[PDB]
Amino acid sequence: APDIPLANVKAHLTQLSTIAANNGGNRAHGRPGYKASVDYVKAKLDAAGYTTTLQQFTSGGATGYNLIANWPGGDPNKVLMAGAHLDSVSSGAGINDNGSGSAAVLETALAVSRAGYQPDKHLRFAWWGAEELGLIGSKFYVNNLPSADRSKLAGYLNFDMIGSPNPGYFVYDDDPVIEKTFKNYFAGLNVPTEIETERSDHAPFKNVGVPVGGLFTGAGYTKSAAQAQKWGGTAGQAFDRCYHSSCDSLSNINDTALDRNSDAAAHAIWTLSS
Ligand SMILES: N[C@H](Cc1ccccc1)C(=O)O
Ligand SMILES: N[C@H](Cc1ccccc1)C(=O)O
Ligand SMILES: [Ca+2]
Ligand SMILES: [Zn+2]
Ligand SMILES: [Zn+2]
Repeated sequence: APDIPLANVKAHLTQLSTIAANNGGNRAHGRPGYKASVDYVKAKLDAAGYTTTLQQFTSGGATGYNLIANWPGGDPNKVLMAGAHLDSVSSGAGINDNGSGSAAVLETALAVSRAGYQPDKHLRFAWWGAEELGLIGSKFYVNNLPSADRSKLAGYLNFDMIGSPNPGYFVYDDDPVIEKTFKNYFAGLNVPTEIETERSDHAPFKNVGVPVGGLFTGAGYTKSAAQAQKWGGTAGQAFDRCYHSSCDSLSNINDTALDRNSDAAAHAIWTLSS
């Protein structure tokens, strides 16, 4: 896999930050900052050669969207998916929750195009709407994916909060092959990981038998002494002190965590799509 350029991931975050500022301070479902976020990501994907789909739904009396991006080619009967919710809560820009995963998944999709990668498995990326309403977008997608297509999914990889300011390095303990591939990347960095225990958009996939996995750097729970010894930062402070807050801004990112998890996303997408 290529090394995902941190500066490019950070530049998507800057664009999302400015979209929030331009639209009432947030990127929430049913508010203009969300659709403007979708339009930004979609434009980058279209330019890179993806086939994009806007999947519309209604929730809470407002139109929501999922953005689906299919990379043409690969085995139609073995599809690898990777995704991230693109909405924020209405209190702020949602830069770590979940600009971080949205930006990492977008830059990985652009990196596939830049590398001329032709995976054996067909690649499909997704940006989910209305996760903060209760996984409404990803539930809508799974609920509307025919059983024949669900059976074609080799895996779904989720990235939701991967730049936390006081980070841990958590790997989902779900499908064993997906988990091992993420843990191998971190092993190569000599960065220890822990099993994620602290829901998100992998749940509707997991619950219908699709293999899942993912990366997470912590939210409102407190980093322990033992976790600060292995990863640095501050024991006794939340992993993300601006979780769901107005201060979940461009300042709410640990660049090293964002970089490593973006590089790990690409590592796993390449490995599992071979
Ligand atoms: N529930 C997610 C955060 C989360 C993601 C993954 C695991 C645990 C928590 C959110 O607030 O958007
Ligand atoms: N992005 C922060 C540093 C930073 C924090 C707040 C504002 C600007 C920069 C880090 O990686 O440590
Ligand atoms: Ca990198
Ligand atoms: Zn989230
Ligand atoms: Zn959230």
